[PDB]
Amino acid sequence: DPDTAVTNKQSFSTDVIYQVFTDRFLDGNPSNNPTGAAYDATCSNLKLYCGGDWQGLINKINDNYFSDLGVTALWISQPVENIFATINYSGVTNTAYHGYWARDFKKTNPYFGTMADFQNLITTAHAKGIKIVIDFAPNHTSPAMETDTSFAENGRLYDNGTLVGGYTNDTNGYFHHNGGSDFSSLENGIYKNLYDLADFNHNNATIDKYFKDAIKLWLDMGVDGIRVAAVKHMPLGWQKSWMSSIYAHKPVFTFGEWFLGSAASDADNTDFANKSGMSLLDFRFNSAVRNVFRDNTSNMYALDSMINSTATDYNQVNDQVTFIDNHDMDRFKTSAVNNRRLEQALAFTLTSRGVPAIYYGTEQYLTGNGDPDNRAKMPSFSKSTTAFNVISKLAPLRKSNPAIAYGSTQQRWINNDVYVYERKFGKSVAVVAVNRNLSTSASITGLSTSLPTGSYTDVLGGVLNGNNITSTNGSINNFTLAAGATAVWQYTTAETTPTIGHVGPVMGKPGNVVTIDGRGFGSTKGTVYFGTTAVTGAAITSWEDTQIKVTIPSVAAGNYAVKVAASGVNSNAYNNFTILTGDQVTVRFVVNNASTTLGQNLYLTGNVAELGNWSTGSTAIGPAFNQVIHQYPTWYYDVSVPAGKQLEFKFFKKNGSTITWESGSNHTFTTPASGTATVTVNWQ
Ligand SMILES: [Ca+2]
Ligand SMILES: [Ca+2]
Repeated sequence: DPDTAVTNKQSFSTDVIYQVFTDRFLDGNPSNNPTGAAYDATCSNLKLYCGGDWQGLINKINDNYFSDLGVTALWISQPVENIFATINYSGVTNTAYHGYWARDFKKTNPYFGTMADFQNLITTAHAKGIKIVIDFAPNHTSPAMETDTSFAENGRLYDNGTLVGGYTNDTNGYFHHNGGSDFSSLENGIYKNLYDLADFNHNNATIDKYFKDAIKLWLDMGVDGIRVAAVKHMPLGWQKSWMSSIYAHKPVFTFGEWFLGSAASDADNTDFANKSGMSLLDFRFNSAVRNVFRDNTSNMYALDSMINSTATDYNQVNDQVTFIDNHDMDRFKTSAVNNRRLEQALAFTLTSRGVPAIYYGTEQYLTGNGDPDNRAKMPSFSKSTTAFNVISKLAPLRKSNPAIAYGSTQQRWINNDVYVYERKFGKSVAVVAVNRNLSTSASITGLSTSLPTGSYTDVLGGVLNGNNITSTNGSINNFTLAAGATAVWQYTTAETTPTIGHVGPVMGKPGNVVTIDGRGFGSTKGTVYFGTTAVTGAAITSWEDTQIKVTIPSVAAGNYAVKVAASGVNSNAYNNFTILTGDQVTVRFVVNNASTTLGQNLYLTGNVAELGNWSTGSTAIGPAFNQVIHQYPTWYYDVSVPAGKQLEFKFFKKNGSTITWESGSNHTFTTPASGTATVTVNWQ
């Protein structure tokens, strides 16, 4: 199938995700609405259920609302059965409308519909090329007071009808009982209750196994992408393991939510995105967008920097999901913020790198500062807004022009209020000029692009005051960029040499199937490369110009670079493909008597890639924790590592470049062939 097809569950770079709070869109079925004080017909009260369900989405899918808007994927709230109880938080009754307070991940939220309904939604969506992405928060259950069982549903977790256990009298240790996260450390956040949310203990095998089984179900059903919530509050090791489990079943595009409140880098966030096997929601791109266009707190340079700084940190910057607003913040539009700016931030998002998402209601210029005001009911389904217009023109570009989909970004012109940047992938190009100034226009002179000689038209038709240019070998001729103007000029052509635009997913073990997207691969099956290893014949499950489905060859676990060769002509390399050793399990390492100096730390490293193949580098595990689950001088760390394999490992303290290893013999362990396990040792 072409890389653009809805069939491509491994890549959403060519897509436009429409993020929707199911309950707040369209109540297609009233029969499934909550009874009593959990329900609000007018939806005037947002802490309540308004009625929204899957039929309603089915509906807007059939009358082409989404197809006229050009969004190629729907991101809906978590489908799993939530707590039925109502919770008043000091005078105010709250409901699980958001879908965050789960109790059973193997049943569907009846207020959203049935299993048939869901399967009925998955069908209608693919029928029209709309992918379905869902939320899945494996971090916790519902709010739970341990002293008090009469509060909510005491976080009780079921398993397709059968109850596993609640927060109180949790003899087996499913949840964590460390109190709440005061948010001072990464550890404090991971291992402790988020607010009052019942924290799971993924080290517990039944919980480990449960989630593997649960996601497997939803994937088996048709989901194309999964959005993991609260990833900053669950161990990386456990998630990376959860991931390898998913990629072994039906590899789908997964991303997570690690909150950042600025365009500024955060190692932890970078690291995560890079070592977890999943991507993130580009909160730095979002901030950049907003200071510039919404808040007027930064200028175009700040935007250009964020563009570059992010490309350096993230390994696959194209997988980071972008946005202008979302359920975690004030609606972009406000009385002080004007439309052209909203439309400008859209145009920017829609044409920039990564996977873009649009919070439902944006096209309608919905406003609503804070929670749940940023979760207001869907106000209209008109296709007349200027916002609506801009999306329909700019979104299909992601499917038609691969410079948008997989291309690099480089600035041709810039100044405080003006920005002209260029996307390019192979021979294809796209140029976007932006002028945020609402009162003055700009005389752009000397602009150079890589647009072949021609007379170039504004893809937007001047809706956003775009003009027409003329290129003379890159050389664009002196032109005015009107006030609040924005124009998009592109250039597509056929690719002749193979050129990789994507590899999906980018981590797995030998035996898995990965998707290579690009252009020019040709039709006659060629050969793939994982480093120096040539994959050929029946290993290449599929082959065609824009996509190749290949099998991860049985090579040595490590970081590799994928190269493809269509007619002897090798393409470029998609660096950083992580090849595992095989199936993963999660092992909690505990070392005692590890006394560090001020500013010193402990890392893990062993004889397998998962542990860094004896390195003290970035590839080593750590720094280890020492506060919640175990305290200093006892350190601990959960790590994803090959199952049923004899491991050798040794701890080491680093404090400068100066490393200090454990003495004596390497510690050994034979990992479980499945699930999770603990392994305690003493600092030698
Ligand atoms: Ca309903
Ligand atoms: Ca947690």
